[PDB]
Amino acid sequence: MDTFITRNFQTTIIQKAKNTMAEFSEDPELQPAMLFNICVHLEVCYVISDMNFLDEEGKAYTRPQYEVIEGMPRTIAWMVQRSLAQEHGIETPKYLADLFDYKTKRFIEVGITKGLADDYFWKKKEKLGNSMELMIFSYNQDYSLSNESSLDEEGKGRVLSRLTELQAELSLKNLWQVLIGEEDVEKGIDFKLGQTISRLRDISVPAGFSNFEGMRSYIDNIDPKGAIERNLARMSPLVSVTPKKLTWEDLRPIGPHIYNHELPEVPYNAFLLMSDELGLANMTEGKSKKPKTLAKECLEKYSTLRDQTDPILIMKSEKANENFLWKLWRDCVNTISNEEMSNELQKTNYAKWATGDGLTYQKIMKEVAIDDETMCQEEPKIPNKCRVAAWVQTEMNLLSTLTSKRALDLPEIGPDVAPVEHVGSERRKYFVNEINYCKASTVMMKYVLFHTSLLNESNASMGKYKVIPITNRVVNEKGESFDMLYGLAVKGQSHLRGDTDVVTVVTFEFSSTDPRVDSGKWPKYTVFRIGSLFVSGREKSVYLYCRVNGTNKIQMKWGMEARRCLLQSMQQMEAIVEQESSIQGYDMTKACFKGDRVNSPKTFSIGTQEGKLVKGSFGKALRVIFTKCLMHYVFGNAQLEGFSAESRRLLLLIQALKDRKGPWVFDLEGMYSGIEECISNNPWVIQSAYWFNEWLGFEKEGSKV
Amino acid sequence: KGKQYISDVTGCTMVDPTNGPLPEDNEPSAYAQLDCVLEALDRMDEEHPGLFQAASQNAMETLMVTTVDKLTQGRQTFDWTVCRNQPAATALNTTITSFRLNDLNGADKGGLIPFCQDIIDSLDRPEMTFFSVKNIKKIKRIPMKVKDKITKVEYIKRALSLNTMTKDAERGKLKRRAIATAGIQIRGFVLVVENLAKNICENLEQSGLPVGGNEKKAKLSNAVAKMLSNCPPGGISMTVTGDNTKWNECLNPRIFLAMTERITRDSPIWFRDFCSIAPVLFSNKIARLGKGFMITSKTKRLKAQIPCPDLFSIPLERYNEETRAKLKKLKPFFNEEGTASLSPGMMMGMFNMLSTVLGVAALGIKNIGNKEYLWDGLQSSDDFALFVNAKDEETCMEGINDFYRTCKLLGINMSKKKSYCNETGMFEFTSMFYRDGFVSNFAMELPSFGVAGVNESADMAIGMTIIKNNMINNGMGPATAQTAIQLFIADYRYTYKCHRGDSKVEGKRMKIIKELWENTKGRDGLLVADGGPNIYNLRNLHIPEIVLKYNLMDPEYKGRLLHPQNPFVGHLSIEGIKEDYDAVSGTHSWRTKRNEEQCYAKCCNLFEACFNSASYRKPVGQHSMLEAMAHRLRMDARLDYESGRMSKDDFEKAMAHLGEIGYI
Amino acid sequence: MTLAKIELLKQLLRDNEAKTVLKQTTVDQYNIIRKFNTSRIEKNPSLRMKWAMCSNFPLALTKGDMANRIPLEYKGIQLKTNAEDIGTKGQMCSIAAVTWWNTYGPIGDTEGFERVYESFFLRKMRLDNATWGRITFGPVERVRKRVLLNPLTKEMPPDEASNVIMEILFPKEAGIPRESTWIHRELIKEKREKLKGTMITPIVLAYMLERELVARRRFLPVAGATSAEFIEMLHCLQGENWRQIYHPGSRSQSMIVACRKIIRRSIVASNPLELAVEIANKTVIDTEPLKSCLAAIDGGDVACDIIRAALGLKIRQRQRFGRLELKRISGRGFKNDEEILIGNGTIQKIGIWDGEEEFHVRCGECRGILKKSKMKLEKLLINSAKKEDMRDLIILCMVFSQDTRMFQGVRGEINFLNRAGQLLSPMYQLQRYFLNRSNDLFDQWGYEESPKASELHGINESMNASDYTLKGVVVTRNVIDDFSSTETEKVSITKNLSLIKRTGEVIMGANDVSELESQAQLMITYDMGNAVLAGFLVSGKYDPDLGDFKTIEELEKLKPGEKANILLYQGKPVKVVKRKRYSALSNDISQGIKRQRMTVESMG
Ligand SMILES: [Mg+2]
Repeated sequence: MDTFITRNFQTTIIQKAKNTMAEFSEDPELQPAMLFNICVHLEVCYVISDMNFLDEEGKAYTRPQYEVIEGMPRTIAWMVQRSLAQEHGIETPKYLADLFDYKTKRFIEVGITKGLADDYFWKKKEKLGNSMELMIFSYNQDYSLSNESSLDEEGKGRVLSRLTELQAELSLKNLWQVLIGEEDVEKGIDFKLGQTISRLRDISVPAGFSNFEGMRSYIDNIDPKGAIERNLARMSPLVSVTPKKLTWEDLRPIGPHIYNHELPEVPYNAFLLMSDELGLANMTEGKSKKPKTLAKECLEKYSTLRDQTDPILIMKSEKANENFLWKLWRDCVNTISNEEMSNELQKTNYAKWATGDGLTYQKIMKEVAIDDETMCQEEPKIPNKCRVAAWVQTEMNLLSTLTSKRALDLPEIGPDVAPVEHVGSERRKYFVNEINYCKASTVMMKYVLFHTSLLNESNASMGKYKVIPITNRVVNEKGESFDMLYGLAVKGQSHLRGDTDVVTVVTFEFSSTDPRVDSGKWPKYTVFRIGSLFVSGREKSVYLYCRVNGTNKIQMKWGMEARRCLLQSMQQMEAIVEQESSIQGYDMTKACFKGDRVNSPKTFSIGTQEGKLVKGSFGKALRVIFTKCLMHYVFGNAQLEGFSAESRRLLLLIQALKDRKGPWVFDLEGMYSGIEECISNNPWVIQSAYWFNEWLGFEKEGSKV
Repeated sequence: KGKQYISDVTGCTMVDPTNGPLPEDNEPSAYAQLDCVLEALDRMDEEHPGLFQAASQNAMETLMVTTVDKLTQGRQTFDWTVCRNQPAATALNTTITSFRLNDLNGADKGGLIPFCQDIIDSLDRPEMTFFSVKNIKKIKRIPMKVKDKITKVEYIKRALSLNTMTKDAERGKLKRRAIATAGIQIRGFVLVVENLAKNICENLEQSGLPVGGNEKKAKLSNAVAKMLSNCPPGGISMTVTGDNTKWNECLNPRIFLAMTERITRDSPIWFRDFCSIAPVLFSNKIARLGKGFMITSKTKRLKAQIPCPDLFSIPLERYNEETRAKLKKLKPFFNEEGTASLSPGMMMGMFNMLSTVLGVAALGIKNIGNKEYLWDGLQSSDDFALFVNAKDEETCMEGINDFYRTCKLLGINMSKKKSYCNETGMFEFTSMFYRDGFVSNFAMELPSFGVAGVNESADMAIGMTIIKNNMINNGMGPATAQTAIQLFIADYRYTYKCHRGDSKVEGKRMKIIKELWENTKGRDGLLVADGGPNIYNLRNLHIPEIVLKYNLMDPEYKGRLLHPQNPFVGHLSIEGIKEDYDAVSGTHSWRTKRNEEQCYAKCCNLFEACFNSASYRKPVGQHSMLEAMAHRLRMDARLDYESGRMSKDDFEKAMAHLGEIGYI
Repeated sequence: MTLAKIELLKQLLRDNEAKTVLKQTTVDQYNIIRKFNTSRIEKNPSLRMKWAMCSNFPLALTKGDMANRIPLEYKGIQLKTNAEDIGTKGQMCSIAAVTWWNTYGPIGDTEGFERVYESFFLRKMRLDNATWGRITFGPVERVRKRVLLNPLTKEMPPDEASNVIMEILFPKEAGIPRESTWIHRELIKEKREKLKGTMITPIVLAYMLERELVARRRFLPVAGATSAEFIEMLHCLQGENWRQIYHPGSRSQSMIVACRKIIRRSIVASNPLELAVEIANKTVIDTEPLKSCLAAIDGGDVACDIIRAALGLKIRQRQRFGRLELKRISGRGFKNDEEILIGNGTIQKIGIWDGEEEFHVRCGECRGILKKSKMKLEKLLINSAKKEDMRDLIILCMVFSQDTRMFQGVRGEINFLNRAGQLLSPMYQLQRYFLNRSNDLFDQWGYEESPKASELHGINESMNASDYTLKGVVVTRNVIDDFSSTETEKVSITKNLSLIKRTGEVIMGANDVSELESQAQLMITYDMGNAVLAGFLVSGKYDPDLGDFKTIEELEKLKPGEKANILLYQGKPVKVVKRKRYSALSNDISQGIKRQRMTVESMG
């Protein structure tokens, strides 16, 4: 409120109101509304007593006509009133007056109110009487004057306009409603507690208090001095952090069960094939076409594989029906190759049972469930405990290598005029040079496009079965653009308005890897032998990996956001370069990547062979980082998040050990158990545990030297 | 191990760990001693003269001005009328409407104090009438409003009840947890108490004003430098990277009631009572339990969900072992209506500032027994970092042990599995890693650089502003920002089917874009939404592309795009122009189709239509809106009649209608 | 259109809920009523937009002659439709129609567009005309400061800007022009001239003017120029490990000089407070009293803070001591009188502080943390900005600490005065004595072993980056950011112009103003424009004798003294009288005060 008074009232009015409040022993800060009311009263009084003088004849015109008595100390105002009364031979009012009119030789009382002017006028007359004249103005453009000739039109209009402006300003600041009139100004903000809330308060106090009043008195009066020290002395000594100095010997391999050869090898569970993927390539002029037409054309080019109608089953996983999956695949091919333009499957009834949609339980009302003694709660399914698999390392090796085909294309940005955007452009050029052609980029683009198509078709259709090609656009060094078809998918009954229920997807994906070479990697895939190809004049078998999977709209959305891997893979590198650019003035991007006259190219330890670590260029580390991010996306679930979060602590402890910071651990087995509880069946988590153990051994050896 | 009793108000089973036995093991303990908490708060007051009084006065003054509509801000709130989760505005207006049926007209008074007074009063009414959604099968399921009633006890249970769900998208945790939302009865009081706590904690140097952006780096660097400077000659400074998990389950609302009472030691009793209501309603809270369990028989291929009110209607032998044990242990605190009383502990996100104040109070002890070590640290919302300066590692570990034990006395538990220690100079706080003066905050996921999905112009402005803000705050480098621009432009072109006119893409809009590509001579002036080339770079991320391309626009293209009277713009679609992005009005400024609600909607729409100023600034007046509407309509009709914009019959009809309203 | 307004008003009045809400709810409460919406905003906005853009007709087209100019279909694409609607009774349209309109359509007139959006075009003009330099890739020392994000045509508090925008865009609803319209009469008239002839929606213009007038400030790390021109481009100039040179293509200094002159004039005369306030509220800067821009900015220069304290205004609670900006961190200090012998051999009775205390200290471009106990300096940690700032900060912190070593280190004399010729307190005399002779207490202060650590490095008495630093002085190669939790707590004013806290502690000092002269860039003066609805005064109630109300142009036709019926704000029918003169409430109140005081003096 004080801001309002300062903005709308001069310092003199505020000082006078504060003095008046002090005379009555009223604190203006504790009662701001009363101070504001006094300020308004003073302002209106002084405004009324202006521009009015008495000529020699004694008539009003524009010696002053009005003499102000309000605003001065009580004693001085009383002296003024008594002197005026004695001089003019008029009866001295028993109550102090506000103004004095010489023309009428009378005492005038000025008042303000929020209600009707007449009511306040009557109240003031009753309180004081007719010994003094009564002018009353109200905030609602109404007033009551005992004599209408005392104030001309101009004065009353001016005071009314000022009051209206103040009212509007208060309403804007949400203070008018909070503001209370002089009748209620001698009060506060009333907030009484009821009965139920009072009882709830009474029954919500700590032990040792019978009611809330006792708690209030205790907190207000008693001072605690040594309560913490008093309680620590009598606390049992078993309550302790139990600190223990960390040493390289204390650190031990995480998840030793991953070396237990009795456990099954980790199976491949990614949504799509990544390193074993095969893509039928169709060269095109670059025109963008609907995915159905692209798939139709790619299949038409490879007519031998499309027309293959006699499957040669290679291995059926455990329960998948070979007939169901093969008939579903043939339906997919026929739908893609049909003259129509809709991608919906033409059976819609065989596909109901081929995908397993028809094998769903039937909901029943809760009463029958209560009465049926054989309806129990299914026990939780615990993820299998598996051991390290040799295919995750192979995938890491293969995905982080340059290929002849790049699927990463990005829009353009405005020209660069500042040097900063020039250095940014150079950094981007180097990054995309070392990331455009790596296979992880093609896999990421394929995943992104497939998930976009999945989400779009889920929105478009829910209760029918649709065909979605696994498609990519791939440009090679010469600038030729190929459309790559990696298979097809049947998206089934997506009766899923939410984002946390399963949508079935049967994926049939081309591949050239023999499933018999690594039988332990594909126990979830029913794979057929659909034909053979001549990639470069040499024959290569073409198998078809079939698998029934599930997704959620949230999973499709977050798959659409795999491209952020690129960002994650550049920020990192940028930071590295920045650090070097900080060590030496000039920009170190050129020096970091390929070196310069006075700086050799940067190298990073990438892997090992026969127990000896191997170094590689900055580009190789870049590709490794990008593949790491891509794998984090592909194999991301609760297990991976937990493992990464819990192993970050061990990584920081190892960093502290390296720098000789003398780290301590309050308990180490708890941290190890927290980390190891997440190593159950996620291929990336298990391979990461293996890699962490290997790196920890190398770090221990380095510490020895 | 505390005190178990029965709540007479509600009949629930209440547990009171406060002032209980001291812990004898290293398991989490809620047995916070009141005297120790008061000791910590008194120390905090001593080190900060008049901070409690200043915060209390500021909170009171802000409360006096706050209005009921302030409760419309926030997230989904529990609605007792429907016992569901509904937006804040929906719950607030439903409660205001149902309070009118009960003769509780505090909402019409404006300010928040009268509305909260009526909320408190509603707990006393012997019954409680409201409007409930009832579905009739007429076959169509038609929902409608029905005047339903609930006795006092059920209403109290609903008001104290806290709806629950499973937290979603909580990265870094293997298992999930329970997140909760409260109703409107506790929203205002929680708001005031949180304002008080924030006022206190902004001054505290340990917590600091809740820092955003790169102020976290400054806080970490200042803390490390200050502690290292304070380190005695030849001594050692050790930093403990700490982490409390499920630390809100050992925080008692009774302790927070004590803190609110201590903080407001010198304040009017009305504000002291007002600030004491959120802890009171949190100490007697009721936890609604999910949606039940699902039981299936596979020999019959049948499944059925068991609603939580009927959890124990089935023999426990028909649940799995973990659920069996859970229900067996839950039985004592199970309520017949399908809820469980949860007196001790606190759900996440309710009292964050207050809990931070408690943590900073724990930090500010700084020593125990005049030992040879000084500890100080940073605290923020369950995450703390400690620093101990002493003369040797043994004394530093003694100080860390003393801090652990002291925190045990306040109900604060620190995870020994998640907490570690090392020499000062390398640690982590709020997922921000400091090492040798270098801070490496890398846990804030960069938001997906895609269109905000409001409209073309606004989306482009929002995306560019977001990239620039990331550069300014989150230390985004040049190249990363340029790649972010590229990705955003790709997503923008994909969403709005706006590819370069020279591209070979096909589509409904792309045909017209291709036509415009050649019909327009100046090609670099087109907006990207019209197939134009992107010209955004690091330097010009703060200038709208409408302005950026104004000089290169063709004479007719700017006129068409900037045609003052074009059909793709409506006044009522401008509400969201502010919320902040800078853009321009044009053909790309359209809005989306719409997928006592309609009463208020249409009344306010008419109010804004009659007076275009009400949309921008709050109107001022001390009279009904109806009379002002009538008067302004009379003035408008007279002006139109004078200017020839209206006929005699039209003005006569307008006056007849106004008289029908009753303002002639 | 008003025909449809009345028709829809009657339709709403048909149901009783509308009748009860309209009459029960006032104009003021409408804001709350606005927020009781559906709150059904989309959860997945981007995905919903992607799905909608594929729908046939997702755009809500308007009804009018221009809208009908769009073909029903174009070369197969169905741009629009004539189908009826139930959700909004409107027409739907396709984005292809927007593309067609931007390709084939009626060319509008664009002449006032630049004037309306002149702020963005000024931004682009600043960018285009700027010149760039070189990049420094070494680490940069950034400082956290409150900065203004974008330039403003004029800086006002939010209320003043809102009033100004109301005055410009909406000629109606302008009752009782406040004490802000004639202040910005030139701005109002120029805005009206620029915005005339434009058909743009009023709300867009209101928000644009709000952006252009209301100051947007934020705490940002800056290194070098802090003007909003550089801050707008901060994303490109600055970096954690790089820096760039950029050259982009007033009332503040005048206010500073005026406040300093007022302080100097007041201090010399007895009872400085009354004279200072009289000059302050009698001062004007070319269009307005001092209480027109003093409220615009929060705090500011020390002289401005003192003047604001003398007036009724809020200021920041940061402590000022000479050139030192101090923000207390923790602890209670007790100021007790004590007799201490100075190194010169004289004995002085001064107030010493008892109790450990800590401060975030700033001076020029140097920031640090100072922890001091009673009559002693415990520790001082500083960054590295510049030699002069380092020396000044060290000297001022040593002086503030009141260490016994400083008292023993006095070798000359303390009898100096100010430009006005006044004897100062011993603290400021010692400050000046040590500032004049920097190498006086440093020699006898003592040296300490260098801060052996990774980054904490010592600074010698010569301010060079060398070991063997001063006792307690440490230089950290880090960033110290301070001055948080700005509460603007209540501040009292003493007759001597020295500000104090709620208790007796003193924050600001009269001599904290630097005795520097800058003349003044503006015209300091000591003692058709204005706004619409300025020549009329509210008088009475509706008074239906006049029937309907009248417009501003109709109102001007009336001769002075005639009664008129007007609608004030959102309605509020009132009766007004055409003012025969020009009013000034401040003048009337001053005349009343003069009459009262002269009455009292004459009686005395
Ligand atoms: Mg932590």
